[PDB]
Parts: sequence; structure tokens; C-alpha cells
Amino acid sequence: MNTVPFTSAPIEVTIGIDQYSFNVKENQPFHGIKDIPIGHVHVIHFQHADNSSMRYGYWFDCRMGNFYIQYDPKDGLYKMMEERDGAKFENIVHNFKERQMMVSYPKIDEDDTWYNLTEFVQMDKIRKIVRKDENQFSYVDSSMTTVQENELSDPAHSLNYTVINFKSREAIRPGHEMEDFLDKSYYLNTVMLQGIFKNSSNYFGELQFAFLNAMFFGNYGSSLQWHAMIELICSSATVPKHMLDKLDEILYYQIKTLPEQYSDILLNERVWNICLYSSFQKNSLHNTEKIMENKYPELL
Amino acid sequence: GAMNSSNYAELFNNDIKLFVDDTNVYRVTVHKTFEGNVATKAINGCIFTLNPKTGHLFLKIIHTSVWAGQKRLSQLAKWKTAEEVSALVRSLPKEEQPKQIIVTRKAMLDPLEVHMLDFPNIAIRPTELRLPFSAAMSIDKLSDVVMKATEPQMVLFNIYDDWLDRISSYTAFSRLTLLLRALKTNEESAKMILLSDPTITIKSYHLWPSFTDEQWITIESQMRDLILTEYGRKYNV
Ligand SMILES: Cn1cccc1CC(=O)O
Repeated sequence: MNTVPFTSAPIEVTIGIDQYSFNVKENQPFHGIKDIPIGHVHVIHFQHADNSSMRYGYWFDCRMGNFYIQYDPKDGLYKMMEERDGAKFENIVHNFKERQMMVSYPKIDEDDTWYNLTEFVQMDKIRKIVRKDENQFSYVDSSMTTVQENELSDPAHSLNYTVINFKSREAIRPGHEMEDFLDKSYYLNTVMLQGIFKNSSNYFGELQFAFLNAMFFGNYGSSLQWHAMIELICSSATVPKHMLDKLDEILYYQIKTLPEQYSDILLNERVWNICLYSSFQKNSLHNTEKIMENKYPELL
Repeated sequence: GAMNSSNYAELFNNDIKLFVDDTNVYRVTVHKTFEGNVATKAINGCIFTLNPKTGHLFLKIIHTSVWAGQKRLSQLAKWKTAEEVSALVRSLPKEEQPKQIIVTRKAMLDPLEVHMLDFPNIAIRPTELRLPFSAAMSIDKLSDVVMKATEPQMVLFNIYDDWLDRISSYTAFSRLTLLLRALKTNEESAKMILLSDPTITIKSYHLWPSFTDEQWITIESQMRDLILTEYGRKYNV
């Protein structure tokens, strides 16, 4: 089990760690998060108490280095940093644990939620979507736009998700316009899976990362990406059976985890009604259709 | 975006544009089968593609063989129309290609947008005007060439005959839409109005009779009356 120590907590903030969150008061003796499960990516995220504007946070994998959080009073935010001196880091953590100044990552043993939300999410792929190669961790916030959003403005601060556009020459073969526009299997299977993503695991990893940025940061472009990647599968007549079964599981846990009170802004009525009730895959997402109908029947 | 009465004069400016109407592409007669079920029989149709400034009409005749063995024909018809407009644009010299294509039915937007991805600078637009282009098949010479076709064929017409020698394209379009609205509301009577007088004929190279300016004012008034009359017969006014 790994640890992310905090130098201090000088401003009052709600701190998220994966799907958990807790409040820290201004100058409260908080020195970090311990017992973080090894084997998964994680996200530590922040919403300041005095300006809920800009949720922001950091994706990281404790296997890739020793990371800590330190407030920067000039830029006004909690920053993730890497400590390269291993013995310094171990000594800092052991002191903070001995004085019990750390919250414990509060995982229930029965509970596979985080695994189920991040099954295909890899840090190496996160770092290609979020380009800042001098750090092993990746910063994301509420306002960051995607490469596609910037086409329709700082490129260094963008989310480089895979561009999906159903009315694009990439999506539509010369002579097969009706077949391709009404049945996106070509675009899904040849262009995206074989061509760009290489396999369904990488595709699902980007879909899962998009959802998580939408949910944790209210990142609108991430929400657009999540829905586009769902719609692309549901609008394809020919999808490998293992992909459909896995997609149903992925979406099920995403809908299960979504705050009930954010459904209005995080869920696109058109996409979900098309996907569950009109599309080629309308009968293939049994788990997702059942939780959607029992939890958000208003949307449908 | 959409085309309506606020920007109506745009139709007659010097940016090449075409109206596309797909309402006569897929045409059927419905009938009873020997077993007492219902079946359809397709008949020849046409795409109505019109330059409102010049009167040039590109009439692509849709022969019934294009439907043979195909499913979901009403959905196929939008894509066939979209494919046909796209090969029409590609066949035109660059300086004759339209800058805008206005579809009379919103269901044509995506099929045409998809066919015209190669032409990102050609705007594909809907309209809020209710244009009477479905009545094109009430023009005898257009109906005749469609029903006689034994194969796919493009036939070019000027739907304004020689009117632009004497009137502007705004006025010519207004005359056309009034004629077509009348033919659509009461074909028998509209055609009676247009041919009542045997001494006014249709030139071999024209679609409509050779009315003098004064006779056109009379004809136009009789067409408005017909439309008002039918409106009264319809609503009991
Ligand atoms: C070529 N065509 C015309 C109508 C429908 C089609 C098939 C397609 O475009 O994939």
C-alpha cells in the first residue's frame, strides 16, 4: 500500500481520492492519504472551499514514483510533485503515519468499484492524452478543452482524445455513404479498432478515462468523448461479442457510480435513448438498460 | 443556416445555388393483391434540382429499375437523390458548381451532407419556405419525359421559358411558385386556366404558354382566385 503525503493544507478544500472525498479545513493538520491500493491508476482531486470554480486534480500510479502534494501560494493550487530522494520520502511518510496525520484510503474489501471503473485505464495512455512529458502524473481540470473542441485554444493544455466525427471522410468510405452512415461498423472496426486503438482494451481505456474526467471535473469535452465512443459501438451492426458484453459491464458500473444529482448534466438523453432503444445494440446491453431504467427513468 | 422569408432575396443574388426537391423520387401506386393483401408498384420518378436565378432545371429521371431488390425504399430514395446531386455537382465545371444547396425537406440534410463531404465549402441548407415543387409532375412535358423513360436519364429544362427576357428572377420565381401552388391545390382547374384559350399555345421549346405581359397578369389573378376558392372550399369560408 502506497502513500501520497501533503506538505500542509493551507486553504480549506474538499479533497477527492478516486470515488471518495473528504473536507479539510484551513490550516488543519492534514498530511496526506495512506493505504492507497497498488495496481490501479488513481486520481487525487480538489475543489477549493472559497472558489468551487475549477475542480482540478492529478492522475498517477504509485508504482511509477513517489508523489506528494504541496500547496503553491503563487499559482493558488495544490500541486503534485515527485520526490526523487527515496530515503527522504520514506522518512517523511513514516513520521506522518506515526503521528496519524493521514486519512486512510477507505476501501471496503467486497468493493470492486474502482477496479471496475479503471479496468482498461493505463497511465501510459493517460500521458498521451494529457501531454506534459516532464511529469509522471497528469493534471486535468474542469476547463480544459479537447483537440476536437479546439477545431470547432492553447494546444499545450488540451485533452488529446481520439477525434470521432460521424460526418467526416474518415468515417465514410467513397461509394458506401449510406451503408457507413447508417451502420458505423467500418468506422469502429477498421478505422478505430484496427487502425488507431489497435485493440478494444485501449478503446475501453479511453472511454473509461473520458467518463472519469467528466464525472470528477465536470469536464464537458470529456463527456462528449464518452458519449461518442458509446454511440460509435451502439451504432455498429457488427461488434465482437466480447466487446458488447464488456461494454455492458463498463457502462453498468459507470451509471451505478454517477451521483444521482448530476445525472441531468452528465447524461445525454439523445445518445442513451438511441443506444438503448433504437440502435443495433438496443438488445445487447442488458445490465446497463436495467440500471438506467430503474435509476434514471426520467431521462428515458 | 435555414432559408426563410427574412433572407428571401438571397435566392436571386449572384452566388450559384440550387434547390433540391426529393418528393417525386420514389413514387408508387398502392393496390390489392389477388389474396386481398396490399402491395405497391413503383413508377418512374424524378429529382427536381433548380437554379432559382437562371431557371435551369436539372431533372434526373429515376427509373423503377433502381429500386429492384432494394429494401426500405423511402430511406434509400434520400441517399439515391443525395448520390445523384453529388454526381451532378462533380460533373459541372468548378465555376458552375453551387455555393449552396437548399433542400426542401429536412430529411435530405444528412444524406446530402454525407455525399458532399468532398465539398466542404458548399453549404447544405434547409428552408422554412413551403415550396410547391412536388407539383412539378403536373407540368405536362415534365411528366411525359419521366413516364416514357426506359432507363435513368438527365433532362435539362429552363422552367422559366423566356420570361427572364422581360422580368426579373425574383418575379419569375414568384410566378413559378404561384403556378405550382395552384396546380398542387386544384390541378384540373389550374390546367383549365392555363389552356382555356386555344389561341395561346406552348412553343415546342417551352413548358408554359406564350402569354403576353397583360395575359400573364390575368392568368396570375385567376391562379390567386383558384387558390383562394379552394381555400374556401377546404375550410368552408
Ligand atoms: C450507392 N447508393 C445509393 C443509394 C444507397 C447506396 C449505397 C451506399 O451509398 O452505400
